[PDB]
Amino acid sequence: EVNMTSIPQGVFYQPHPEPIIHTERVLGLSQVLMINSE
Amino acid sequence: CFGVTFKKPLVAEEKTSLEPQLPHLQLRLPHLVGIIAKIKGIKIEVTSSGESI
Ligand SMILES: *[C@@H]1O[C@H](CO)[C@@H](O[C@@H]2O[C@H](CO)[C@@H](O)[C@H](O)[C@H]2NC(C)=O)[C@H](O)[C@H]1NC(C)=O
Ligand SMILES: *[C@@H]1O[C@H](CO)[C@@H](O)[C@H](O)[C@H]1NC(C)=O
Repeated sequence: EVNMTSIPQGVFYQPHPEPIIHTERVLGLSQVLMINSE
Repeated sequence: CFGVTFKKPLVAEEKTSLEPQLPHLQLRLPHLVGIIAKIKGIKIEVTSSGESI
């Protein structure tokens, strides 16, 4: 058997679960880790 | 200024130090050397029987 549903105006909607960020600006930084065993 | 808002630059810490947390087993056999030292000095005393008599 088959299952049916008629789309009214030919427009369908997809889930698309990933977020959308819309960034503002990008920054740059520097840092030192200093691994020590003592 | 105009429509855009300006924010101050952020200062950054120069260095970081890593000190990870370690599990504590809490074993009890270590630091028990005193008991071994006590075992070393048993010092059983036996006096000859018949030398006096
Ligand atoms: C290394 O030894 C020290 C000293 O025995 C341990 O520090 C003790 O840890 C216990 C459990 O947290 C505390 O109740 C004591 O007060 C601590 N004593 C001191 C002097 O700090 C330490 O836990 C040990 N390290 C490991 C990884 O077992
Ligand atoms: C398809 O339709 C039948 C009845 O026509 C129904 O029993 C079945 O559950 C439907 N399947 C779906 C909705 O996936």
